[PDB]
Amino acid sequence: TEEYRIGEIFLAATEENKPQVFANAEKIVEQLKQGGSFVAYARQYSEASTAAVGGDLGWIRLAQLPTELATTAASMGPGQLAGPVEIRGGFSILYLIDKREGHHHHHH
Repeated sequence: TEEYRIGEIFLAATEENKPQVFANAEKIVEQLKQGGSFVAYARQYSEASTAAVGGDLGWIRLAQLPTELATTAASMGPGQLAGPVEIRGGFSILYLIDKREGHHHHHH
């Protein structure tokens, strides 16, 4: 019943350019782990339509994510960064902003 508030920075890459784009993504992860604003980096680097909103995907269920990201998100601890994670069209960096669960809504 878990729902996840996830932030994402997506960098597109053809198979030929993947190693290079992975390098670019890793440098971003390094800056984020050292304190950089996820929103700022997402607005500057994300190639997904959510870039403008700081990469915030809002509250989502894991089935909404591609397998690679869903399985990564399932093991993440709150407030942590993950990636870069390879997906068919490139690489994604994830940020677990919030998390909630429970079979009953009136319990929050």
